[PDB]
Amino acid sequence: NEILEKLLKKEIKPYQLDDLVGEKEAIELRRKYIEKISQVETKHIGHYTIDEKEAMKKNIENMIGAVQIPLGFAGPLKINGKYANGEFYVPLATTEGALVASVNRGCSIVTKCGGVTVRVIDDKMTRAPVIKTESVIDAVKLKEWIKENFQRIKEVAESTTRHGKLIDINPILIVGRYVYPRFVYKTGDAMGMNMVTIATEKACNFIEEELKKENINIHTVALSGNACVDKKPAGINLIEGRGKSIIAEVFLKEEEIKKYLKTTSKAIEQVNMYKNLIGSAISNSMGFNAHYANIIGALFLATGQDEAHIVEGSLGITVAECTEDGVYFSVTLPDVPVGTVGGGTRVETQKECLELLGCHGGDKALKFAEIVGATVLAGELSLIGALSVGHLARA
Amino acid sequence: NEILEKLLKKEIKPYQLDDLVGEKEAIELRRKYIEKISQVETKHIGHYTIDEKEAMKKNIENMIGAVQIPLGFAGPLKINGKYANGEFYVPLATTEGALVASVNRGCSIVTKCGGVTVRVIDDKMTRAPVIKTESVIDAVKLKEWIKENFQRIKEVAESTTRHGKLIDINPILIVGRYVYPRFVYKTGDAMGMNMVTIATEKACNFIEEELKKENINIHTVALSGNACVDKKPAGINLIEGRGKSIIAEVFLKEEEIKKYLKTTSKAIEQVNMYKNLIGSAISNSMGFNAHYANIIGALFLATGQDEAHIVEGSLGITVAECTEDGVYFSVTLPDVPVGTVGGGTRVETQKECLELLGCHGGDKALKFAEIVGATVLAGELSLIGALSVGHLARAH
Amino acid sequence: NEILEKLLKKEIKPYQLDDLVGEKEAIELRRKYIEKISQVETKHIGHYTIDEKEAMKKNIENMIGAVQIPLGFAGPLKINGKYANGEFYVPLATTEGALVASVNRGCSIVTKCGGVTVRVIDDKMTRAPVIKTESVIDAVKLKEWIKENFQRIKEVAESTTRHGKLIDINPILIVGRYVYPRFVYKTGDAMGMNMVTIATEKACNFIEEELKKENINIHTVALSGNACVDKKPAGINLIEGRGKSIIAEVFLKEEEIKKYLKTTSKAIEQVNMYKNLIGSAISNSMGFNAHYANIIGALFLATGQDEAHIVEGSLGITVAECTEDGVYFSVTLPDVPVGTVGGGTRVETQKECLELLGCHGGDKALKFAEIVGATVLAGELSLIGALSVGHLARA
Amino acid sequence: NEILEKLLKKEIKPYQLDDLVGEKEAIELRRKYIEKISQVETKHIGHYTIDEKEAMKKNIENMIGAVQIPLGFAGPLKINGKYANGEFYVPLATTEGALVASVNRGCSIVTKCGGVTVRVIDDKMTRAPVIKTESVIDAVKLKEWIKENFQRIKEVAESTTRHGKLIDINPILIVGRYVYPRFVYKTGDAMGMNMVTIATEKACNFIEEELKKENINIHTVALSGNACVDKKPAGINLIEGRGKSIIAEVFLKEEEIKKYLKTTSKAIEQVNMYKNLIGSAISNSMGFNAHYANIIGALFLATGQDEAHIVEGSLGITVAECTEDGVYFSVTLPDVPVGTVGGGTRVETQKECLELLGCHGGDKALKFAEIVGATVLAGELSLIGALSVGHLARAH
Ligand SMILES: [Cl-]
Ligand SMILES: [Cl-]
Ligand code: NA
Ligand code: NA
Repeated sequence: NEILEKLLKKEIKPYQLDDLVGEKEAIELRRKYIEKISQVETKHIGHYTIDEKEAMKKNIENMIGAVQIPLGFAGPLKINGKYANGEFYVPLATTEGALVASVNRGCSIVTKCGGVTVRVIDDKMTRAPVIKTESVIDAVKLKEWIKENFQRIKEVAESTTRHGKLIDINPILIVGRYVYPRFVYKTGDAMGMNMVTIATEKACNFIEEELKKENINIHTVALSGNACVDKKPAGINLIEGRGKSIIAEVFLKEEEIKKYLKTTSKAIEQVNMYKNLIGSAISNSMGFNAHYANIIGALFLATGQDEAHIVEGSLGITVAECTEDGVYFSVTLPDVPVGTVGGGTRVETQKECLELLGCHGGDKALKFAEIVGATVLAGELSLIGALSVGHLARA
Repeated sequence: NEILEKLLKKEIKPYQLDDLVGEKEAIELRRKYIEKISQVETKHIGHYTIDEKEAMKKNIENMIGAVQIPLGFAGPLKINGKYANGEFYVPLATTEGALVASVNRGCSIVTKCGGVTVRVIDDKMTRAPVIKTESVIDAVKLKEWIKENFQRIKEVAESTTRHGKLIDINPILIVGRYVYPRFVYKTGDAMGMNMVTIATEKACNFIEEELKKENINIHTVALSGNACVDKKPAGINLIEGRGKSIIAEVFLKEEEIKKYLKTTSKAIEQVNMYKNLIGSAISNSMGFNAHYANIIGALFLATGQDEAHIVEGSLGITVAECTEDGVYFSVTLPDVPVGTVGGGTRVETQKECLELLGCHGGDKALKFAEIVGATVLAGELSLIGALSVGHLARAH
Repeated sequence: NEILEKLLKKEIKPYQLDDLVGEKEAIELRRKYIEKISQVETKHIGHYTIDEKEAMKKNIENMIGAVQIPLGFAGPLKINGKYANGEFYVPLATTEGALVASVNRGCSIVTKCGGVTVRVIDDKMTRAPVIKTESVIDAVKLKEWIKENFQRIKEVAESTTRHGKLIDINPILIVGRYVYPRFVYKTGDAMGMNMVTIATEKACNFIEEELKKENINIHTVALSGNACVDKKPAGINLIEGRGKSIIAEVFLKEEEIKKYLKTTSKAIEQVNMYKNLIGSAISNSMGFNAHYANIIGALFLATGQDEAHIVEGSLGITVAECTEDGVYFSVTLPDVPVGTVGGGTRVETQKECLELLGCHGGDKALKFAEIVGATVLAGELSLIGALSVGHLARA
Repeated sequence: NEILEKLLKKEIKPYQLDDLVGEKEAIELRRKYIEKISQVETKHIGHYTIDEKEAMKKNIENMIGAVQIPLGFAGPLKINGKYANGEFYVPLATTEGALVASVNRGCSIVTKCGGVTVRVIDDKMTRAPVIKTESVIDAVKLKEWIKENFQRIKEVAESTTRHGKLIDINPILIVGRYVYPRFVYKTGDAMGMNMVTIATEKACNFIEEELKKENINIHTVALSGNACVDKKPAGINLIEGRGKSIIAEVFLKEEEIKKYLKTTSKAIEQVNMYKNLIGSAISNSMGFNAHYANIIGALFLATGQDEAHIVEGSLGITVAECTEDGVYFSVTLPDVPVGTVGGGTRVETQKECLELLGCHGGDKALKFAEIVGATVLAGELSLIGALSVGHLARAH
């Protein structure tokens, strides 16, 4: 209590508290400190089961408790992938009512029609520093030096990690006398944020020194020059991709569309065109889709992905096309940063959710990516199919 | 146990369980079922203190338990707003290490430099159906009729809601023979997703019948025509706004920048230009900022906003400018859908987090928006200031 | 010749030359001055017929001659518009081979199938200053003051012209403490650039003074704050429109598609979807079309529109849809700044081209807009139809 | 005269005339025809000095005469480039009054402050077909085969041209089962439109046949899949570049800014930020500049570039920054398709304008690009400086 009063008088700050007291009671002191300031008592945030010692060290600061997100599932979901095969029951954490049911309805239709074909198109994590040079003349020299000494930069970056591998520096953007080199890494099963920052920092320190020997002065202004692009919607991510780039598709027969979706293939194609394609074009949107962010969001929260990367997962294009025997229906997500180790996957509830998919640990990120894509297709098909019903009726 | 076997044999579906057995036990049964399919045991997801019966009816389906997100706070954060005044301790739920510490550092620097000036610029929620007409001739007629009969459409829309007010139908986009009317509503303290869908649907039925009397056949293809725009990044939202449009500002003197941020106003201006402005411009990004999505995400999860709306909050522009007396630093977030009742705010842990802000219930959505903007500035200032420190050092 | 030597020694500059000598010989002196510097003789740029006295005063500075652009035509083009009715032969000036022939082929198909239905959706010209305020608090006051005193601002702006009319100030954008008010004008038949700058300048001087009386200090940084948006591709123009917003459409029967286009309606829809819709989405394009800029460009050069406004005319969306009896095919151009008086319409060759359309002078801009839209449809249909042939064959 | 009547009766079409009569008289005949349909007489369009026979074969169809665009110049313009060195007088064809005067003012200010530093950053032309495959499985196979067999595709592509070199196929975009390979060519001094279409078509025929041997069926839907991107504004062009990518720079001392621009370096930086950067950001524009399209347009018309490529040249970013010794000012144009042979450069008046620059013919496209960038900077500097003058005055 004397500590609590020193917190109120601000002789001691909440951040330094963990060294004066145990970490378990550190959470209670912080929880009661902010309760007294706000004049409100809490019952729920203080009741959790995750490991507070490890959470403080890797996942959060100034911990006062935990929030609880309702967890449901959608399934069964038959997937025909390179890494995911069989039927999956997918966990989904959300506070939006009807979202899990919409995906679950999509999973059932897809599974009864043979499952989703899905493939990972690309797999990379990127970091794009901004480097200042004295003039455009140096910016050109800097760019051409990078491209011709890539193997040297690759050894320097890779000496910082047992798990990362630098595969490219492309594109290299120049605006005036500023250079934005997009370092491209393989990250194994980690999402790779921390690894690509450390590998790129050493790479940039090395470039700066090597160029200084050639009488060219540069310096990195910031390791993230907003050309990565990280946690913002960007054309560079839509085009070049980031994280996992995933495509999932199904072919449905006309009789399956009538039986399970209660509609027709031309209606589905019309809805997709008027809404997902034309509607996104005229409002200058980067999401030519209906529901990716919602499905990405629910699956990311359950499995401990970075919540801000829902921004990146909202990019993409749904294609629905009439075929002779029914529809072709596909989702394309060029920008899905996921991982099955590190980050939030270590928090206990999220670990269990990955275990229910068989996707926690090493050699599982590509499997998890394929599940992500199949789940998005299932849910995008459910939503687009339900809209085509109302479309048919009203017409 | 007999039922567990009937689930494995697929005699009964998981969705039908809540009525045969208690909803409390429905959750445990379908968790045993997912455990037996994946052949793995769980220990943590089964712990939940939240009310499962109402969560099943309003927030989730096929519930098996709960995910737990670590919850911290950042503060103190002094805010000079129209609705938020005083020092706030902002709760933040995240799994990303160091994020809360970065915002917590920003809150303290700003607080002892006088607090954050914040204003809500706009407050509205939108729904934009796709309407098919026979031809551009009818599409033009439709647009003009909407503009002419707006008051009547307004009364039909408002008859479905006690809090919703239809204030505009603008812009009204036409592509070929397709019409995308952007209905603009006031929603009170709700985020407004469900209110604007019910109000817009009856309005569209009324437009369709009134036009049929003039022998003009239209029909709504979908109540969401992707011109809203909802849960996607779009120029219409960046320009016209959606949800709350928030702006936060601070003026810092050169002596405060040196003492608290360990840098100068020139370096902060330089970082912001090269990274937030030029960097976003050349990569064709709509987020001319460093950290909005990260901060929005942590606050949205803690307070029960919709997770997919982090997409909308990642839009915006950070401005940092050298002034005679220091630096001017501001964030602009034109597209922040928040609510203090309904949706996920009902979930107990998230409700308590709104209570810690004094932002649960009616007449508090604008207070909450001002807190959101002040927190984003605090963290955006922390990050940019930390980058300008490295910037100066490497220059020397 | 003594003047020529003073030009070489730079005692006198080319700009001040018109007061020392006649304007006719001013052009010859400038032409020979730059010839001597470059050590090349010219024969063509010096042979023209346009009025040099008026061109110097309204269209060009430092004139040395004229460039000649080949002029052809496309037709007949039957148009079913509110202002354009009947068959038109459209002049087109270009240096690209096959462009006029592609449009001419489209005009013939369309005319044999009943002509193009076209309508002007909107008609406005805009100017968006950037105004600096001391703080966001003032920026809000500034915005709310503008909206509540619009009638006062409208009288002030309109006192500068007999032809402009201020119809709106919307949207009003605020970034931090900077305010971007989009002034919206009717301009009659002029494109309106010069009128909206003069009307807006007086409007801003008045706002600045009125706000100063209320103890709020603002000042306009620039009358064009890049939110207009003028001569750049922008979502605000795509969504809110600028200049003329035009939509043209045709319905074609299946037998007409086979007979005149040598293809089918599903092929046309497939080409449009894969190329104009999906291809533009994945490359993050604002032109969901094939050929607008080319057709806009050829028609603008012939009739004296501002060449940089081809940027704005490249925006838009082509929709091609299977119907029970054939196709629906439409073009949407939300951003087409044109005029039938002022600007370049006064240069003699361009005046004649507008006369061939019956579109020079007052009360003709909307007629000309409808012709622009019908011409773009004709050419977009020709190009998309020719691609669907190769598509059918290769499949 | 008898033929004139057969045109009015539609017995013969205008296109068939060039073979029955001389092409010189074909032009006069079909002008009489358009005159008689519109019931109006023309006097000016019938004057042309250009070679009509070759223009009819390479530049135009259904020719009736010529349009005349007023031609001026701006100079002197001192350029410090890799390929352009010395003082240039830049010809500019326009109907917009005051534009040439604005650039002419910029050229003189820069010239006596030391000239424009300019560099060509990149030089390539692109064509991106749409290829349909049966499924994403085959689309992945197709992408990997292209990457694996690039050298063979390169030899097939280069067999169609003496100047074209295929240097890359990147990026290779996949949407569903559709594949958009961006072929990247060197084109010498041509703009490359026609060369990259012929080379890419044979390359695609070769890919299609080689995949058929492995029992994988693909087919090119169109040689231009709108991912090129050609004559539209697109992020892929802003990011990866197309045509010439040009950057021009000047450093100006505070004393030169005061004396020649009548302003200060702070005001220039402020205008550029509020207008070119923030203004373009909030309106979702891809042109973070004031005047590129205007200057590009006048130069493109004078020198015979494609008018529709003004769309591509309007992209880019202007940077103005306070330096210890004055201001740094630069323009970046990542997407400028130019050529010095072929296309419209052949037209006589435009050829003479290239000659006035010493840029007609082979080994001069890079010189011409450097001149383009220096002219855009000169005019962009003139405009922004003129806006900063008004800025300072109204502030006082
Ligand atoms: Cl060099
Ligand atoms: Cl106030
Ligand atoms: Na409740
Ligand atoms: Na020739």
